[PDB]
Amino acid sequence: ASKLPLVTPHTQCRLKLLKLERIKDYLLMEEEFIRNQEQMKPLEEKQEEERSKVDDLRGTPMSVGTLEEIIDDNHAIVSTSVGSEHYVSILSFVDKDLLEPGCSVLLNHKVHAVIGVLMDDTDPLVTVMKVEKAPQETYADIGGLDNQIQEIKESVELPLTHPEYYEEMGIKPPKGVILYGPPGTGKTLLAKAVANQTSATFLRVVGSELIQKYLGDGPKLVRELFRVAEEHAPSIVFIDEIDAIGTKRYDSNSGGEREIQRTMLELLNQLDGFDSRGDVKVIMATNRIETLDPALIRPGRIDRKIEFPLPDEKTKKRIFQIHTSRMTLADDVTLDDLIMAKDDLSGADIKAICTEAGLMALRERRMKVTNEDFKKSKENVLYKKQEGTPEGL
Amino acid sequence: LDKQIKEIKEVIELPVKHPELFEALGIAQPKGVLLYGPPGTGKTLLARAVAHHTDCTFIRVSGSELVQKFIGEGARMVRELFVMAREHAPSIIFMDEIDSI
Amino acid sequence: SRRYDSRTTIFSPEGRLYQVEYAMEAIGHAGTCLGILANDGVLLAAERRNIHKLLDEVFFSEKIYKLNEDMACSVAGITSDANVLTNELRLIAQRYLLQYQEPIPCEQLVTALCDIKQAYTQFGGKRPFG
Amino acid sequence: GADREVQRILLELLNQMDGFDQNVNVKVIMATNRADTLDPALLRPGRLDRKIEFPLPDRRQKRLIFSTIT
Amino acid sequence: GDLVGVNKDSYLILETLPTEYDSRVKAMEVDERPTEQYSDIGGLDKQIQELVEAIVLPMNHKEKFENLGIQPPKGVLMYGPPGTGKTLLARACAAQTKATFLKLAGPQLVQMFIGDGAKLVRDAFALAKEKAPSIIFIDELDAIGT
Amino acid sequence: KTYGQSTYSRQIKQVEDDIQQLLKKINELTGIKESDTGLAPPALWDLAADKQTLQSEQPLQVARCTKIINADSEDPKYIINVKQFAKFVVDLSDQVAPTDIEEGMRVGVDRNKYQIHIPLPPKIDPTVTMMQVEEKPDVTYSDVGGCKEQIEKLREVVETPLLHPERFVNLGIEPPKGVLLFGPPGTGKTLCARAVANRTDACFIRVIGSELVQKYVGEGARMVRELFEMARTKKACLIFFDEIDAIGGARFDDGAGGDNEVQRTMLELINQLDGFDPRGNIKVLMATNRPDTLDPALMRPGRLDRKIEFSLPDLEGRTHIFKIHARSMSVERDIRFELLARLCPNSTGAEIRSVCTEAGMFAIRARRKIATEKDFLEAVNKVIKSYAKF
Ligand SMILES: Nc1ncnc2c1ncn2[C@@H]1O[C@H](COP(=O)(O)OP(=O)(O)OP(=O)(O)O)[C@@H](O)[C@H]1O
Ligand SMILES: Nc1ncnc2c1ncn2[C@@H]1O[C@H](COP(=O)(O)OP(=O)(O)OP(=O)(O)O)[C@@H](O)[C@H]1O
Ligand SMILES: Nc1ncnc2c1ncn2[C@@H]1O[C@H](COP(=O)(O)OP(=O)(O)OP(=O)(O)O)[C@@H](O)[C@H]1O
Ligand SMILES: [Mg+2]
Ligand SMILES: [Mg+2]
Ligand SMILES: [Mg+2]
Repeated sequence: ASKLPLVTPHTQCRLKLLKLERIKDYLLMEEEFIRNQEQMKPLEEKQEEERSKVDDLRGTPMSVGTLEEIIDDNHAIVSTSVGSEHYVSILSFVDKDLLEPGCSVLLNHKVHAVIGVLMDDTDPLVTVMKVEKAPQETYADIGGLDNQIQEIKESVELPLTHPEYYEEMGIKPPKGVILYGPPGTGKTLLAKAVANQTSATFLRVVGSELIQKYLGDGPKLVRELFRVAEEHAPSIVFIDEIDAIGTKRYDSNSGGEREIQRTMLELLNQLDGFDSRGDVKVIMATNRIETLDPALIRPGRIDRKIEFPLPDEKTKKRIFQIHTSRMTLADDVTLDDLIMAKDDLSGADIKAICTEAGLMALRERRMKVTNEDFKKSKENVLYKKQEGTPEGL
Repeated sequence: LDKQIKEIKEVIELPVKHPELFEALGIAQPKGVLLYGPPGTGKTLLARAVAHHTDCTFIRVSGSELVQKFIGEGARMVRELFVMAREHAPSIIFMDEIDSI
Repeated sequence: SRRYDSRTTIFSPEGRLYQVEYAMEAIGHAGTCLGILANDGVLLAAERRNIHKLLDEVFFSEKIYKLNEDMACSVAGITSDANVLTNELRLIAQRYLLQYQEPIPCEQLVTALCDIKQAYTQFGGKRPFG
Repeated sequence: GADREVQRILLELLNQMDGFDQNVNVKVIMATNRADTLDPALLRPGRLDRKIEFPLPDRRQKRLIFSTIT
Repeated sequence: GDLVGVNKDSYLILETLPTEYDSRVKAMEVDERPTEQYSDIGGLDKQIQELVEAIVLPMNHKEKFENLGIQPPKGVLMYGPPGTGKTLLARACAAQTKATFLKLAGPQLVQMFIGDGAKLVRDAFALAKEKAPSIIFIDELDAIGT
Repeated sequence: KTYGQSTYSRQIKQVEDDIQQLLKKINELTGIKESDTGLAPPALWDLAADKQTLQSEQPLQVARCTKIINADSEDPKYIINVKQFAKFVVDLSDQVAPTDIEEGMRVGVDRNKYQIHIPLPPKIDPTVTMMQVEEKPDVTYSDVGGCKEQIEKLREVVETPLLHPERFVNLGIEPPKGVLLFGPPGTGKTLCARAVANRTDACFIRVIGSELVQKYVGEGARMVRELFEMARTKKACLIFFDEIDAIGGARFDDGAGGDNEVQRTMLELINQLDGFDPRGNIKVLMATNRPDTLDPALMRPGRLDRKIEFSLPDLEGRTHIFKIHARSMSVERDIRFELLARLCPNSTGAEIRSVCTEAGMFAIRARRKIATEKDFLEAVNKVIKSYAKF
């Protein structure tokens, strides 16, 4: 509460013990003094009737205006509801830390002096963008990533959890992370897991949502997305499917390509530009990283680049177990037979296999899923391959 | 419309008529279904038939109706729709032209 | 002119021949042709795609072509392109008969035609036989 | 804001047209050259229900129009 | 359409007021009178001759045109690759002529609302008409003349 | 418990907990309950309970914002336009001198006789007033390694003419008033911009190109005009257009309209930079990655006189960058930064900073408190080599 800034070594040290012991001693003195003085005289009546004078000063029918500009000398230009603007005086009982252009102020009825400020709604974009606890699951579900989980933790979680490690070495944490891999490997899953396991305001936006239909709205959306990310203390901004907005940036293009490029430039500036970015961490996922902009994924912009490979032999078993955990199975399931094939199977493919097997068991009315059911579901899932056989091979 | 009748049976009738296969398999019950196709192809008739055969109320709403004048009228209508559907224990909500909203 | 050239014989970034890929996708819609090998014969069964009350019946078949005294073929794709290839097949088989005075083995005839198709996909700037 | 006010006008028109008790002889006629651009709510039953077309005259209509004008 | 000051309560006309023009149109006028002589422009002699004889000469020696019975040229357009000395010649003309000068820019006339741009154009021409002989310079004409 | 962070860790934790508890007790005892009406703490209802709010509401009347339109005759007679209220022909108050009021400025007027009482600052877009820097970055030219000639040119464009004006007037030189910075990503363009902002003793206005793109027609031009008017207000003021390629695309109007609004914004920017009216004491930076896309009118001298090229550093510059970025790090006594600079082929200061951070994090991973030359080598292998495909 506006307490002294220790600014001692800032690492556990005897100097930091001494500065802290001193604060405790002074606080003990103040507490004893206030307690004894309250016992001697309550002063509750004195504290009251000052509020009565304040209420007298601010009449009964307080009007709601809109602060427009502070002349910085306890004066302001405030706009009434009709639209008129008045040059009034900011009285002394109004908490001036709340005043900012556009705030909803309370104005005196006769003299229009600023006599208070009203709280404002809490959804610029926060309710739309924030994900709350990720409905999917905690870190338990993710299977076989391990090293990628460790990298993500070292990027986003560790700075908030143990910052002393960074402050000791004097290095600032890595700026951002980009998750790249073939479609269906777990980028969004890991992002959601860290979102639900973290203590910071987590925001998610899909790149297709930044392709607005009106000029300048994509840039405005990115500007406001990063605007309500410093307003919410520590935050993590996860721009899923960046490939939609970021691209090689070929100059010779016409149409909405120019607007997409301008949106990308605004995002670039937000990631690293003239101003300091405060305390905000950026995660990005992209099935296709080779088509991105070198300026967009340059080191100072995105430090860490995590690769998500297709599950090979045992990660596959782990996902199968995880997705069949809450599902009764007959004692004839050859999950090893299912996974043994080198079919480039993805985790999303495994999830679809499990869901379809359960669905067809339900269709047949059975009470347990069978190995033949799993095999037929897998065959149906792998039926969605397409392409040409001889071509390319 | 027999193909759609069979599909909607499996999708909706099963959870309501037999809510024990899902419990003993562990697969969660669908919260609803989506119907789509050219205009006037039997969607509302099929919804009514399913509601009658599962013996539940058939509250109906349209996206165009939800698009109203008073600020917050749509939100109030949606909240009242769901609260009244909860009141009528067995219920089926049939938001008709959801594409508008 | 470079501007109007389609570049029908180049490689895609992922090492793919798009014109060949599209041509195969064109065959995916044509009439179905079926072939079964038995112990004492072979057969071809083809979906007669054209069906109209006004079409007349001419020739001995619509999609089954005779190439030799001991060969035949069916086609699926662009009908005009098929006529070009069937004629080439007949020429190749007779040229072999002229050279060796023995009917061309079936595998050799297929290879000779497939060599013509491969050339179209490598050089020439022309569209492949769909 | 302009478009919002226009939409308010349209919504009020729809509300008024639906708010009829079928016991008052108050009928509404509306002429539009572009019937495709109209909001379907207007064509919804209870609202405008009779769609009368006024096509370019055929031979017989041309003959009758020529006679009545000359 | 006039502008008159009236009593607050009696609503009786008490004074006729000067015409009203938009703040933008009023800013369009030149008060500092730039200082660039024709000698500071090198390489353009035919073009300067044309511009002066089309703009300055009619204002001063109108007798020549009246005697010859020919109307003075109406409008001068300057075009060429960038950096060829167009705004410079405009500044020189403004410096050497003592009539009213209304500097203007193409994008200055494009406005958010519908009709505001035409309002600005007509107000600018009205101000030029009111203030004696005058010159209107519309730079970056391609902004609105496409 | 934990593995042991420090012999004093438990004492620090206990003292912090006691401080928090004592703060809670003091707050409870003194009251200070939050108010939904925006009331300051009772200890700062100061002069507000009375004794200055009373003496501020009694003598200080309420003035109303208006905009002067015309001044009639030598004798004071002013036409004002009270917003959304009315228009009046009004006189001055005895406190305000006639010279203070000019045409077009905002003036407060009393509610009884509507006479002017105080001039007010011009109305400015919030979105253009937030471009002003206010608080300047802490970077300095010493933190930019590998750019000597570039920084010299940039200074003599933006810094020296402001710092020592007489040096150029004496020799009759009109120094260049604009500079363009271009080069590969991560070379230091924005870093040099931050250094200029820090060193300058004048207005620094930061403008990002994407901001000037607006939904409604004729908005980017209005923002540019307001920005340049605000700049002219100041005695001398630097404007920095980062990512100017967003709105500086080459004019290519043909057939169906394409980016016509952005082209109009660009044309307004060009007109302000060089046009009929004389540009004030405004020096202009511009940083971009693709200078090719810029239009000839904008790249013409008189708008962008100097064109500084930023390139990948040499071995010496790389050594200097390594030293700069390892300055505030916990490193061993003797690390061959020359060896590291050689071991990293052509690479940017961003890459070098990433290498330093990754070395620090390898140390933190191995649970060490001192980054080693081995850590730096591993960082080079991870950044320069493994990510070489990017
Ligand atoms: N290793 C894994 N463990 C558990 N589930 C997985 C795993 N890999 C994929 N999945 C499943 O894949 C489903 C698809 O979402 P996921 O987050 O995996 O996609 P993604 O890798 O981000 O794909 P895309 O690149 O298309 O966005 C998730 O619901 C999750 O159930
Ligand atoms: N022929 C010339 N003689 C002397 N100075 C010239 C000449 N042409 C251009 N300049 C110089 O060019 C500088 C800027 O030119 P200016 O902006 O007036 O040209 P412009 O043709 O109007 O440009 P643009 O097409 O870019 O709008 C001025 O300082 C002027 O001195
Ligand atoms: N010469 C240098 N000396 C020190 N640090 C440098 C140097 N060049 C680049 N950097 C580092 O690069 C980081 C990236 O910012 P920088 O100004 O270099 O980007 P930029 O070239 O403007 O990028 P963009 O092309 O994306 O706009 C800076 O924070 C700085 O740490
Ligand atoms: Mg994803
Ligand atoms: Mg010019
Ligand atoms: Mg930059």
